[PDB]
Amino acid sequence: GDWAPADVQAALKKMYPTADGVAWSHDESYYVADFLMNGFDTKVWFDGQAQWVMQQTDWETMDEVPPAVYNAFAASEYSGGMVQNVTWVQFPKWQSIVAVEVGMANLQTKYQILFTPTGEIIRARNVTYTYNPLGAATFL
Repeated sequence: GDWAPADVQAALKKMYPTADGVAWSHDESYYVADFLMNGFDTKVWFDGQAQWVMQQTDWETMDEVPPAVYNAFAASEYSGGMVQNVTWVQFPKWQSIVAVEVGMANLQTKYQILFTPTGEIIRARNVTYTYNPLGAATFL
């Protein structure tokens, strides 16, 4: 039926038997489940074959990142900004990523910086005019 097919809903319930209050959306080629896990917003992307391809945990603050990531962020140019989002991005077959979004002193400008868990910067982008910067197009 609507929003998410039965096998996708079943695949989420298998990963997370206690997930509830789920909100489903569509993100290009994927179904996205949004739900709470232990008080953290969690999103899981499923393809048409009900295989999970990304998960994001909304950490909200730098409090949750590895020290190496905190230190690397603090040492970077981007530390002059206000941290507006911190996301732990996981994948079934690739290394995890800490995605940090900052807003700069003069307001409109937003950057997204992708760190490995040991604090190496792998990519940074001006996302000011990007609609869904943590969406599938960024990572998949």
